[PDB]
Amino acid sequence: PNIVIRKGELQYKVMKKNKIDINQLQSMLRQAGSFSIQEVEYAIMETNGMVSVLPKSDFDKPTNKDMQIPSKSVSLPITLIIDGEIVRDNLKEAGVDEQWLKQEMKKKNIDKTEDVLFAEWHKNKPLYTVTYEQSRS
Amino acid sequence: PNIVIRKGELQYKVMKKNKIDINQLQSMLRQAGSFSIQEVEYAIMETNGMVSVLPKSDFDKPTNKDMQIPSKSVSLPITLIIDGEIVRDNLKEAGVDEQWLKQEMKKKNIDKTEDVLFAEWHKNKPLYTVTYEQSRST
Amino acid sequence: PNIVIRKGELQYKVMKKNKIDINQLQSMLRQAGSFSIQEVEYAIMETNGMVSVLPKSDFDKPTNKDMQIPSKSVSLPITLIIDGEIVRDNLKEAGVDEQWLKQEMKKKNIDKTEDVLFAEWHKNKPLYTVTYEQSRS
Amino acid sequence: PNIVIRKGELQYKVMKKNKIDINQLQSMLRQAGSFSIQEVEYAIMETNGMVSVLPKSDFDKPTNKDMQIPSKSVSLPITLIIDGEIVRDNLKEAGVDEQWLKQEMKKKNIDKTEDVLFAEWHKNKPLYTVTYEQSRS
Repeated sequence: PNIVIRKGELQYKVMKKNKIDINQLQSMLRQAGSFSIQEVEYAIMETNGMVSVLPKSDFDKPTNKDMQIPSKSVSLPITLIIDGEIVRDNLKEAGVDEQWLKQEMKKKNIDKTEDVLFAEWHKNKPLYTVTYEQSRS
Repeated sequence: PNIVIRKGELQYKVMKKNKIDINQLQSMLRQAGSFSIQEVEYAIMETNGMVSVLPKSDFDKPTNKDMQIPSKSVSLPITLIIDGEIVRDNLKEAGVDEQWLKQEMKKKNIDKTEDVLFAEWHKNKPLYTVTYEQSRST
Repeated sequence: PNIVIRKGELQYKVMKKNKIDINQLQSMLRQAGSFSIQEVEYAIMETNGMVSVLPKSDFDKPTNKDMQIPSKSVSLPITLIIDGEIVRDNLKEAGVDEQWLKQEMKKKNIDKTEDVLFAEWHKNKPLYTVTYEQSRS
Repeated sequence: PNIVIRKGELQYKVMKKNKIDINQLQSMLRQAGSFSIQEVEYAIMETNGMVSVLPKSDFDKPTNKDMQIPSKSVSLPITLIIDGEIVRDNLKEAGVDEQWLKQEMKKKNIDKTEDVLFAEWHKNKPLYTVTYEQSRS
């Protein structure tokens, strides 16, 4: 992983060696969001021949910390039911069981668990369900 | 879908199986915007070969809800006229007729619809027209 | 342009016709940064197989207008010098001339026009130069 | 590198030259985040068939400068231990030594350097260290 721009400075030695000129690098930067080399702090040529860009502070976008937004819960959703069939492994991974499903089926007026095309569990959300009815609509 | 980073931890067992080392993963995370493993809550090795990154809260970017921005209408534009010809089904999608177009043509000094290279309808925007004369003017 | 999610709703007839099931869609959405289908208002299967994603308002990112930042000028920079030689076409497109260039080279202690490896113009701004010197230091 | 949209205006002569129609351009813009042509100030048809997009001021995302977040420091992490073996060059680049390393080991309750699968030095963070024992968990 060679560094083609270090601390805002074009590194001509490794550009030659990695066989990329200016026109090519400029084009690779624009596909990553940086429209001039003046806005770039770090640029790294990768294995697959892609460029990774760390923009200079002033041109970067603000993170959650920078805007003092309180640290929030970040979690993946879990697919409980797919195509009318309950997914086995995903029940215990979400720490739920078939009792919880049927209680939540009745909470949204659903009759069997094969009436449901798709259902997903999210930590900070109600249970999401797409019925076979809802999918013709 | 194999999880190569779970709750901030390198899953070394799934990295051996999928044949990706540390230096490959870091490169892959860089391409998705994360410049250190320490900034990643979740990384998912997709079946097409790429990784998908969920960053830790502190290194993610604020959403509209986080900045208490009001819920906007989110909708797609619809092409009404393309290459001089009015599109059939796209008028109905817009909830609009050929009557409405000619009134809006007169709103931008346009005689016929065949003087129009491109016309686009959007829910929260005035109608957008590019004439054939505008195509050559630029 | 196939609309695979419309107004938050999974369009099951369109997915089946385009030969993508729920796990594949999810994976494609994640590549576009959306980690759950509940966070998506529109998803569009492009002709080259990629999925374009419009997040629901609350999960999308603030624009400049949303943050009530006043409109600023947006302008592409133009490369005027590459590898010692001044590009002829890029001079008359940006607006400037060689009279302007050589005056600007005098501003930064540059002697001849062949001393410069890279120079870019930005609007009404101070000209950016990278001399052959700086490249190896 | 061809400019297909300049100052919000489609360049139809350039589009016909490059053999791209409206539909094809729109799809390209959608993959770059732009969901209408009206939100684009500049679009650049790039050498490898991708499009680069500068959105109009109102539709672009705010930078740190726009938000008056002060200039924070931008840097890359440096890996110090990988697969049990300490990287030679990486200690010198980070401005530390095995003297500093082994004192950091005792701060994190690890005895020898071979117990560590991965360790990275970040300029504005405490030393990251992943032992085999929490590799096993």
